[PDB]
Amino acid sequence: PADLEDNWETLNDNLKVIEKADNAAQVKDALTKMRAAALDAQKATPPKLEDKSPDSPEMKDFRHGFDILVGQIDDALKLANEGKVKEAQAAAEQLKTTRNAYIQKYLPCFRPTNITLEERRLIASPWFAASFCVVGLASNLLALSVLAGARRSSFLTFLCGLVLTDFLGLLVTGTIVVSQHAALFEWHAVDPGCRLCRFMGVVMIFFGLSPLLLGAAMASERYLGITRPFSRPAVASQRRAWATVGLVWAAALALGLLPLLGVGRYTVQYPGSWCFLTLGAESGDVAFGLLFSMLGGLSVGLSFLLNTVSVATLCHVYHGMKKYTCTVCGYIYNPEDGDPDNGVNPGTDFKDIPDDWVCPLCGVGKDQFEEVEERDSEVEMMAQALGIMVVASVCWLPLLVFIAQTVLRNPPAMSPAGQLSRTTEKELLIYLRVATWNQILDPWVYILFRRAVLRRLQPRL
Ligand SMILES: CC(C)CCC[C@@H](C)[C@H]1CC[C@H]2[C@@H]3CC=C4C[C@@H](O)CC[C@]4(C)[C@H]3CC[C@]12C
Ligand SMILES: O=C(O)Cc1ccc(CCNS(=O)(=O)c2ccc(Cl)cc2)cc1
Ligand SMILES: [Zn+2]
Repeated sequence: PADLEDNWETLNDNLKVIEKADNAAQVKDALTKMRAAALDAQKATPPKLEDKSPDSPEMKDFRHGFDILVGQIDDALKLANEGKVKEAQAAAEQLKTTRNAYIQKYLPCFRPTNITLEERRLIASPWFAASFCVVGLASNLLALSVLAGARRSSFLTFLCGLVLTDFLGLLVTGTIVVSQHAALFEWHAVDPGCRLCRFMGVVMIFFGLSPLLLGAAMASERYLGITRPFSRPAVASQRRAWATVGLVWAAALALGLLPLLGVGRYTVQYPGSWCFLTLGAESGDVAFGLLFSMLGGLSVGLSFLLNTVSVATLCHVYHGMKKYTCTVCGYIYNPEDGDPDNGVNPGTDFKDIPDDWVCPLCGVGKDQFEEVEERDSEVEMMAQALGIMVVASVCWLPLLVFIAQTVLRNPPAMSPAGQLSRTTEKELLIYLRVATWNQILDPWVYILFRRAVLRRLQPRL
């Protein structure tokens, strides 16, 4: 037999034929192509009903729908065999409604749900979703506005990338989500099929992982720029940074593309306003769930590890005697310590060390040593990098942990039909709603964590 989705397409392809067709020959043939697909789809076992036996009332209630669809196809096929062109055109038109009730709800991306029509009505809020979305977009546009005045840094390139990623994220997902709330989570209304749902899943993983990986990219710019000599050859550094952003996006799209390649699955999630990786126990669902959570988690982890070391370096260096770093191995010459093993007792100013003194780490001369200059720009960026890091810690980590736990749950978290408890269905929505805040708060870390803001909003205290 053929996949329910393949038959679903056949039924649409032919429904579109009958619509534009002018004679009963084309109409009859398109309806003949329909009937076999409906008969084929009846032999199929939807994923939504994997745990049911064929004898099951849930299973025969499914097969009866195809009896009804075939019944209508035959009712229209009788009219096409009558030569009644306009009549057969109309009888096949009502099949659009019929296919939604008997095929569309069993399509792959549709997991089972015990959410009543009543629950959907009150949960449906397009105007609030729109409001939140607009707030998110405005914020991001505001960050880019501020960025436009400020900027050439490798840091700022990633910050721009992260603000731009957040904006498109809120705009593309927001639009889907608002439409769903406007359509009371009835997918067929917006787009019949699993295509929009699958697109939404890829978009979710893309805009999920991207702000996390770019957050980690920023933590690495700070780490290298602070630990290694503060040599900022912009244009090159900005190219290296935009290229990294592009790789970050490519890697984030490539992972969002895995459920399409059969590693994982995109299915509609409670309340029905969005799609995501399926939180199942299936080998793929586990591999993809952990891949996503491990990557986001490691991104936030690595961001913490690096940032603490960069702050540790900024605090040690931006305090005390005039430190000079080796521009070959980064060795920070601390007058405070000296090099007593090489006759430079503690308290020796760099200006007081002889030429016949070499770097105790790499061995290069005093000529290859640069003065460590205190820059408020380095402080401003370190603050924004920590701010971005804390935002991701607070918003993303709960969801990332939740995903990995759900996927690794001792008694399976998901039923064989693909159903989740309404507590886990709610937990995920709450955890996702939290993650949404990272895309709203990242532009504000840039807007607020600035030396000019500190200055203009100083006499408040
Ligand atoms: C130009 C370079 C950098 C590569 C980017 C190509 C992008 C835009 C393309 C290539 C393959 C595309 C995907 C192919 C298949 C599907 C399945 C469909 O149900 C929803 C959209 C979705 C998810 C597409 C989204 C966009 C996509 C990821
Ligand atoms: O309230 C609802 O109806 C449920 C719901 C809320 C918000 C969205 C999309 C939020 N967009 S986002 O902040 O860019 C984002 C967030 C997480 C990821 Cl993994 C990727 C992108 C979807 C569904
Ligand atoms: Zn050195």
